[PDB]
Amino acid sequence: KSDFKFSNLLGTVYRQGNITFSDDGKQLLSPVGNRVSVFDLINNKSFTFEYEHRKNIAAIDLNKQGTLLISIDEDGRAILVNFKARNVLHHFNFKEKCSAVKFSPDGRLFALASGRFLQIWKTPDVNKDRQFAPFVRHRVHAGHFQDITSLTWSQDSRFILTTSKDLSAKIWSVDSEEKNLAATTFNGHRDYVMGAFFSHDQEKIYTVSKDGAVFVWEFTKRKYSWRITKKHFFYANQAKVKCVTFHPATRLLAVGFTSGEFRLYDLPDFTLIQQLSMGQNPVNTVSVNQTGEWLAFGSSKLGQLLVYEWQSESYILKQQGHFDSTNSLAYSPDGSRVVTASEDGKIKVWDITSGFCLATFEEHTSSVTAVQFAKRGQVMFSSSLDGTVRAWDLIRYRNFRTFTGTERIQFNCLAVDPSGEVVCAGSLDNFDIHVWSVQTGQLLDALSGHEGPVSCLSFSQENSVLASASWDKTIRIWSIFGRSQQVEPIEVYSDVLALSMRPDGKEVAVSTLKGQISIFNIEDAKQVGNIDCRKDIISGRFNQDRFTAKNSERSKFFTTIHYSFDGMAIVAGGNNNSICLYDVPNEVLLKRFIVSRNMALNGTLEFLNSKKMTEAGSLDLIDDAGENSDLEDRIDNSLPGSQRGGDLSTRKMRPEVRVTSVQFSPTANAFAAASTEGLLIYSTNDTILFDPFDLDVDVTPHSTVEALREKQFLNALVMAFRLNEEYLINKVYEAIPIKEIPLVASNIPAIYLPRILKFIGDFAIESQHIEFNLIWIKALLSASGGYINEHKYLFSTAMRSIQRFIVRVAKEVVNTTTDNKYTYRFLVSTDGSM
Amino acid sequence: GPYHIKYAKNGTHLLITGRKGHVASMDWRKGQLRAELFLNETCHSATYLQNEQYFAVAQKKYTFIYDHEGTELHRLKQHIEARHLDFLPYHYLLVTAGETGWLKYHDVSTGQLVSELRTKAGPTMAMAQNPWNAVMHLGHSNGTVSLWSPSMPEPLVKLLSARGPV
Amino acid sequence: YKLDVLSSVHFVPKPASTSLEIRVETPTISMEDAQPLYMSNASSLAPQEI
Amino acid sequence: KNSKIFSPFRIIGNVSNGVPFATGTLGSTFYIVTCVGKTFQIYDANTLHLLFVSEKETPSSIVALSAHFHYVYAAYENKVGIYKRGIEEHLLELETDANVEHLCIFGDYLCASTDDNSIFIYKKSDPQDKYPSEFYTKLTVTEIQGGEIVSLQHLATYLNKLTVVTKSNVLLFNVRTGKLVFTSNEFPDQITTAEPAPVLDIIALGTVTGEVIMFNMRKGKRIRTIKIPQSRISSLSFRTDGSSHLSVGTSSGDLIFYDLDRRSRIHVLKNIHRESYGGVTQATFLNGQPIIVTSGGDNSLKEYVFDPSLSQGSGDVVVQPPRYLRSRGGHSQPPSYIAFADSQSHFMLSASKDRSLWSFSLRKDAQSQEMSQRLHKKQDGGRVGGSTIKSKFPEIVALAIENARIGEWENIITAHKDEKFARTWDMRNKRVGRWTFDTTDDGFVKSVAMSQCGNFGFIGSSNGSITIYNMQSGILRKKYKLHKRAVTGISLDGMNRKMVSCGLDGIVGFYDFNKSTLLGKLKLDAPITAMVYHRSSDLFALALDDLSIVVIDAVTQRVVRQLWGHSNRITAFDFSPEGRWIVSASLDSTIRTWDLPTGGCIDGIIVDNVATNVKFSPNGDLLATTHVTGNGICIWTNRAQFKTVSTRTIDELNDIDFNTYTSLEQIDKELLTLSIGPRSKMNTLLHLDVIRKRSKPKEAPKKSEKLPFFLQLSGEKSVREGIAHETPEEFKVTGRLGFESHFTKQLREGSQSKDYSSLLATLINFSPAAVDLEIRSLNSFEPFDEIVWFIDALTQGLKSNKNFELYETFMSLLFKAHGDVIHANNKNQDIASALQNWEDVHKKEDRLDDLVKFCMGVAAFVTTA
RNA sequence: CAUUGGUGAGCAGCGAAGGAUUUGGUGGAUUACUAGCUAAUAGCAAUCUAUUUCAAAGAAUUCAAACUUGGGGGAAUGCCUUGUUGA
Repeated sequence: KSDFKFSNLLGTVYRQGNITFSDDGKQLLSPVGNRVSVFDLINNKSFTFEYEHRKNIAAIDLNKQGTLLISIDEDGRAILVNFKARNVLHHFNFKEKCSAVKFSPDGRLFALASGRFLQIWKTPDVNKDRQFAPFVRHRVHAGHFQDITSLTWSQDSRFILTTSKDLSAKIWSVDSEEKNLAATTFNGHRDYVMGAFFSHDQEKIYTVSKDGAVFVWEFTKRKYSWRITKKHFFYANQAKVKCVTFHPATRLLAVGFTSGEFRLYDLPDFTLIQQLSMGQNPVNTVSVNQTGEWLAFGSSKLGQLLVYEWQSESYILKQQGHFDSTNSLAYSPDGSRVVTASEDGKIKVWDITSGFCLATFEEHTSSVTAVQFAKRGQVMFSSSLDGTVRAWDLIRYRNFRTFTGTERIQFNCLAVDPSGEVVCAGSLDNFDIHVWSVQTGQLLDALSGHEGPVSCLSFSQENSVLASASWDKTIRIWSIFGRSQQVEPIEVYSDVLALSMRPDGKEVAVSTLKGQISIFNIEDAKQVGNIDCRKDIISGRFNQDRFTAKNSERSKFFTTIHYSFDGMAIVAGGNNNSICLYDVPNEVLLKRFIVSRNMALNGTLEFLNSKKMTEAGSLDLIDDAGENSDLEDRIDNSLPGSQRGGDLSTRKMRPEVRVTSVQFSPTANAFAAASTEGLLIYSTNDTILFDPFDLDVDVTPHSTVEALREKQFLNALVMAFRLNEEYLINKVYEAIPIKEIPLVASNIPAIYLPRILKFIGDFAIESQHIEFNLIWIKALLSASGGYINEHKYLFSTAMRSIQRFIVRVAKEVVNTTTDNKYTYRFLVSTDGSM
Repeated sequence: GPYHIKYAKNGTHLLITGRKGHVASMDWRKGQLRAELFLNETCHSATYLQNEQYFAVAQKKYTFIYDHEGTELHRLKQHIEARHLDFLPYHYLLVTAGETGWLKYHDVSTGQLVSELRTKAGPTMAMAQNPWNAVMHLGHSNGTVSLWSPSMPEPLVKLLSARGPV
Repeated sequence: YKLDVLSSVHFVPKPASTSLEIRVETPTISMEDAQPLYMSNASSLAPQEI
Repeated sequence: KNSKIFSPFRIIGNVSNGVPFATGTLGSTFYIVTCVGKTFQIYDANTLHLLFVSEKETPSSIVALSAHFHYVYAAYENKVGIYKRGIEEHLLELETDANVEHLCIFGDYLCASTDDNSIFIYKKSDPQDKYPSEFYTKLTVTEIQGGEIVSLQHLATYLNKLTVVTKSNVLLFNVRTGKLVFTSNEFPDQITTAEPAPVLDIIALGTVTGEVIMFNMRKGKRIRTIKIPQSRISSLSFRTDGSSHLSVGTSSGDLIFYDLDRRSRIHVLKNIHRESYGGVTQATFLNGQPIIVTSGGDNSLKEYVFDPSLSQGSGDVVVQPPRYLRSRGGHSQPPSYIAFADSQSHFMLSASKDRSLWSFSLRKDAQSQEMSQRLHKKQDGGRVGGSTIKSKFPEIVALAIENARIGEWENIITAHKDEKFARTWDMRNKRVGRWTFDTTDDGFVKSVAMSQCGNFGFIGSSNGSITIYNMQSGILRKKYKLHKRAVTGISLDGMNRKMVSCGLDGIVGFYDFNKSTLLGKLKLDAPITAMVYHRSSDLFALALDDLSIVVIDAVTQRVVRQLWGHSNRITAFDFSPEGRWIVSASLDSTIRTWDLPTGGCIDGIIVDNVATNVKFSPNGDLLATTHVTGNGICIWTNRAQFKTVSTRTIDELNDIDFNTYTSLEQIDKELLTLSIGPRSKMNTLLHLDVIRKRSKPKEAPKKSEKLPFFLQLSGEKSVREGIAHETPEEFKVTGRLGFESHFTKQLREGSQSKDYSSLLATLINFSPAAVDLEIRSLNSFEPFDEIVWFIDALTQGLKSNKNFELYETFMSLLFKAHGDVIHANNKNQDIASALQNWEDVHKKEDRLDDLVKFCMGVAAFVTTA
């Protein structure tokens, strides 16, 4: 139950740093803020590493065995991770801002550009145990005078070619005996040298600078001493070079500028292969595949990530995330994708497994405040600050309905009917609730009676009663349908934000500004029970404020709560960096999750380092923005009293950490939280955590495979259920023959029914045994499908996971074979003559 | 941050600027400081004007002018991004150059911007004053020093000093 | 735009605009983002719109 | 015994053990290398930060260590190791069996004295290399010349000579010629220490009666004598910043400071270290500096500083006494109890027999801090009792930390030796709390626990009575009386709903907690000594007196495992954080790991010290053990966090031993089975035209015009694995026999052999662009052989019931690409018969259709209605 | 009669060679521990100097550069751009 682990981070495909591919370039590793996301682009899936830097990460590299990663943040705290085990091996603090880190091609050394020193360390093994100090320093070279901007290893891991802000580039041999082969420095650029690469044969050296010159250096005579043989210029006038890379085997130089334009050249002849634009923001990262066929570009201002094949002029993916600006989320009615309503005015539909956005919708001209699904994933409603609720067909991708009021107000929350005739929406400046029909477009009613801004709306999913709750300390229950026009006001102790509604519509849980979650019986309007949550809330201290995190009143309450689908738990989040989940019978905290440890966000640390507090102000409120290398980030265009507007440049404070929406998954035992870093997805998995169910001493994996070998199949299945071990359940499940699936499925005891149903769901989504899984589903639904119907909310997430398998792989296969049957019948039954 | 140092033209007063914000005007040879002000944006340089009684500091963008005890007298709306200030004491002129390619002479007594000159050579990497004839030697990213006067809108002389910048 | 951001986007919306939108017909595969997958393979026009 | 789960990482909490440390000086900074048993540790003397720990444990205890500029010379059992940055650079084996026990390093020479009064000189090879490496000669101090060698030093400006300080004599050797230059007169008492003065050719000798001699090693006389009666002298140091002070260090723990110029005594720091652990073992002035670093055998390293003088004219006569500066320390006695403070594995609480509770950091050893015992004020305003001479609390039996409400109120609840109340502590403030929970039955506290709401603490007394106090306000809430003999274990659910107690009368009581009822009581077959409750899986383990570990769940109150195998009393045990293993440790010097799923012993470690405490981290990172000897905490890392270990029992279905089940490829030949691959491959194949049309950019990129035409083929020499970079292997149709592709050649060969298994293997192998480009080029013109070979290849394919969604899309791609030619020469005999037998096998695919129709219809009916 | 108001005079109780309140200074933590300096594949750290010099490499008609201006109106003399006369 309560044993959730950080699974995934939807949204935010790129934040800051360098993109890396794999060696067999199937996955790409993308630095999201202080996590690292890895997107597998062929097996369409994605994961995020569990570990967490304390600042935004700035460098990524993993060796070409694929076996370990090293990630450095923006003040040099490196973290070495085992890439296959997904566990962190070492934490190593380099003392200053490291610009690049690279492994050797032969994997055994890595080097990094810390300040103006190139330091080469040698890679610890993945097979060795963790030591106190696994890194053994090879050397540290200091020949540059200003900071080093780039590394490049040679093809043999023998020389390393580094580029600096100082207007040179240098070549260093790895070992001391070849010191005479590599002692030269490469002058001649007017600006920062952005890259320096070898050719395939390591005879030519290309050095690309910031102003736009690429120099070809050759070991020629005018003795032989590395002349410059040709200077080529990009002649991009206002823009200048932001990122350079070179695939030496295909002779492909890829260059991204500060204007979104990137050009890619065939280098020693300098012929423009292609030139096209990501956008208007600068291209912060270019990275290239090992075969040189894919180019991954990252722009850091809009958080966007392309990977683009330049032969077939086509985007493998062109994605863009949302940092800090995400107002709402909603799971699809099968937990396959999450719809995100974001403050720059748009809807984005993110697949969960493959961590990418399928569709985006921009018809709101202001910050979209709420999304909500209806008509079982066919329609989706959203309300924004531009005055409109509007409806979206997720088949034809059309905004087919737009609902406005008559009073020019901005809508902050909505609620749809189950039987989606009526949409409903509430504002924070109008005190009314606006009731629109969906079939016609008209304003059906304006419900009145709150004396404070209607903070939250929800329709009961079963008996269809409306529950609104507002800042006049009052939850209110409206019987709209059928001649009633009945209003029942329940008062409560303080002003309400985030009501939520049970899946059976019996009870309603409200979150209050005191810090509590009260739970009320709807039909008999009396309080069933409350949780007191303001003392298990992690409220950090901001940098600007002059009052401690203990005495602060900023975030000791939950602005979003949500029921579990068995009705037994509540997940909750707010403007604090803890999300907490409880079980509502016992009103006790099951688990509290720290949503960020990034010190680049504001409300993370409860106690701020007193070294940073000086005789006039803290040292993190000092703006060091004019110490910057160029005008576009020396610029301050932040109009003064702006909080929660748009365009993070226009607010002047650090982005605070907050969760704006929490939701449970409708199909598989997880929840998504819309934080500022992205859509944090926390999920359990049954592979770990031995948690048996009434086993005795004679219940053993050995006993289960003896019962399987002796072919008591029902006894082996219930022994594996009492073990609750996923591999054993899978082994017995596949070993039962087709001849006696229905006998076993009829003799399964009723306590092991949700276990076998949720196992069949989470197995059959990705397993290939489609007819076996459908035989088991047919046998279970036929043998025990009355117990399910009279215990709906137990199998409410195990049955939604099963019809996530039938309509999403099995029905697609059945559609293909049906079309083949009918095209056969046409192609042989009719007349093709001339 | 790193402290840009400046002395008054008789050696009585010292004016230090931290890179972060810390500007202190002081009598370094007694133990008397007369301005310690923490201007929390990145300051770059400062100079005295005709006295310890007024000093000009080059801040994040705008050049500011402070009195003896540190109250702000002026925020100069011109002098957009100074990195180098120098006072011409016989002419009463505050001379200003920086990341813009412009050189600005500002009369401190009247209050009047005397000259704006396009360097036309990008940001001004170095700057010095001839104490003999008050012409300004600016060093650019060409390796070129140019000698300037506030009368001619072109440099009086352009010398090719170095390679790279100056 | 900057008045809304300065006002910290509590504002009062624009009055009304019954505008006019032309949508061509196309696959909703093509109306999507660039990623390996898709979500729906319908056509953007209804049968009663064709 | 080597292990296969846990591998040794470090032994934290150790600072010194009373080997005289060495100081070294890189540039103008100083480092301090102290021995901790078999490793040394380098500290940054300006801030006492741990720079380095030696990389491997030496095979015996380090007994004499010195430090020149970058290198550290550590002498253990027989040999001298030369270390740089922890990593050992060289190892000098001596030719004796005698234990090397002193050493000096000067010039090209390293000189190491053994305990049979022989001295081994080692020489550099060429004076530019870094450390002395080759054997040079051997010197011997026989019984005529002097006693046992008590120190070995080189006082400066002495060209390749060596001052050897024996117990009675001072010899001076020339270590190039191997000669004994000068032997002094005898000394009337045994000299214990020596230190060279910064005065030229003067050494300072410290005797076993109380006197410091200032021997002049060139005149052969003694310059002066300083008498400290009844004090054995263990250290000597000199101040070298223009103040001529000497600092002597006395084995009753005293540091006495002398002025040598005006012959007075400046100050005495009394009880600077414990006499029982050796007194002050090494004290040295960092040279040029008024700061002196002391270290003692009580696992402590301090610094003392001299402030500048308070008189502005006199100065030299008004010497301000030395004050304390930074210090590092740990436990002086071996720890008695161990807990982890948080789930991040950052801090760990640790209580010792020297009556101190430390909080040690696993991340950075500077953060280790002693929890303070400074009591609060009484709540009413009355006086608190106790002695005026404040001593530490009795040594800690048990503790329980639950940082759910941390910083809010009291957080740790701890139980001390032979006293009838349990104290509280606050981990946030790192100090004691306001409450001491009484037992209310005149019995000592045998167990403590606290709930994970943080509200309740539980005391279990030796007269068998559980008392439940509130941690915020400190008052009795409830009191259960079930047991009659001592209650040794209390725990509670993660939902505060059922508590479980175990006493040493061998009954486990199960109580409801909200209601005050008991749910049951289970009588075991031995007195129970210790309980550990794994709280997520609700399984608690008991260490019984019959040397078994009974694993019992609290939900249904059954003994569910019983682990046998320990030979003596189980000292400790702890669950894995996932609750799969349980690691125990017992007085047969062993540590075992039990896989309680299978119920057997995974791994065993024979460890020489008996492990008295075992704790897992709350993540699966580390194991922390605590042994009988050793003042620190031994730290292990589980290798099963990075690999997977076999749950196969030691003594003295490989997938089921590695807890996996690789799902078999198809369960039955009469069962449809999709491909082993991504589900999206069917959709990519079926709609890859419109997907790429989506993926094109909105306008054409700006190319050049003088671009080479064969740019795709003009690579260099990570190799391309596409259909375009395909070469033919090894008399005109569409593909000759020299220019046949692999697909067309395998299709023809399968048409010969009537077995298209290799063709279908190639089809299931390659990529969607390659699949479309192979199906789109299939010779649809004159006799139609390649089309019909593909069709009955797909027939042979989907007869086998595997990859069948791919065989369905290959048929859809065939009908889409050139189904118009099949419709054109419809009623052709070969192509009509190939389609006929394809339909003959394909018409048995409606099993999937009505199977998903049943599942969809009945699932919808059951869910909604 | 209430003070759940100020200032005191005292009990009971608590109570180990004393107790309470306030404050200055310093040290250690406040992020996860791979050592100092320099001209750095090594030297120094007692010192860089009486080898610190030569050679090589290295210079975009970009011989373009305020992406940096509070609003309205103007700009004598400037300054900018374009043309023009005379050299």
